[PDB]
Amino acid sequence: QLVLTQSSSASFSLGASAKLTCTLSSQHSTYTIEWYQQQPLKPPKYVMELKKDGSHSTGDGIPDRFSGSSSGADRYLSISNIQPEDEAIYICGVGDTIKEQFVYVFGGGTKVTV
Amino acid sequence: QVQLQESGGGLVQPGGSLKLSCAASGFTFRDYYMYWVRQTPEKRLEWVAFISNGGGSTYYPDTVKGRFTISRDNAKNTLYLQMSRLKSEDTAMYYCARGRGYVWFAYWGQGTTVTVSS
Repeated sequence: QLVLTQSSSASFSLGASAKLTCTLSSQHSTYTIEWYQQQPLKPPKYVMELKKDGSHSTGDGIPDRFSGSSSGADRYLSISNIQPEDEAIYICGVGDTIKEQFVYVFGGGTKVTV
Repeated sequence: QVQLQESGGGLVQPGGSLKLSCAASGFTFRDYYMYWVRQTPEKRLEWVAFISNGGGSTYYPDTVKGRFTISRDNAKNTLYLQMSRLKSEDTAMYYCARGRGYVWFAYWGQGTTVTVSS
C-alpha cells in the first residue's frame, strides 16, 4: 500500500517562502524519500534525500534555500526566498524491496508557480 | 561532469518493438547502477527498469516485466531498453538515470519520446 500523496499546487511571490508536503502511506511512515525538481521542458533533477528524522543531504547545484524536515509520515521540502528558477513541479519518490523485488513509487508531483 | 544521452524514440504502433539507447560519459560506467524512468503525457513519473554495475541483476515493475528488457554494454558505455509488444500506455518521455550511493536517480539524461499511436 506504498503511496505518496503530495500537497496542492500553489503560487509564490518572489522572495517568499514555500513549504511542500509529501505524505507517506501510514504503514511506511518511517521511510526515506527523495525529492526531484523539474523545470519546464527540462529533465527531472535530484534535489534531496530526506529521512524520518528530517535529516537530509541535497544534490549538487542545490541552493541552501532548499531544506527538508519531517513530521511523522510527512516529508517537507522548504523553499526559502523563492527565485524565478524555482518555478517547477516537485515530485517525491520512495524505493523499497517488498517481495525481494525492487519497487519505486513517485508522487503526483506539486507545481510551484512564481 | 556526468552526461547521459538517450536516442531511439519516435512514432510507433501498438504491437511493435523499439530499442532505446543511452550514451554515457563523464564517469566510470561500469561502477554504477543504471535505470530507465519514463514520464507519461499527464506528467506522472514511473520507474521502468534497473540494472546492476556489470549487468548481473535486473528488476522491473510488474507493468513492463514481461515486455521490456534492460541491458548494458560497459565497453561501449551504453545502456539499452528493448521494448516489445508496444502498448498505447507506453507513450512517454524515457530517461536514463545513474545512481549515487543509496540515491536512485542522482543523474538524468535528456529524454527521448516514444509515441505509440492508436
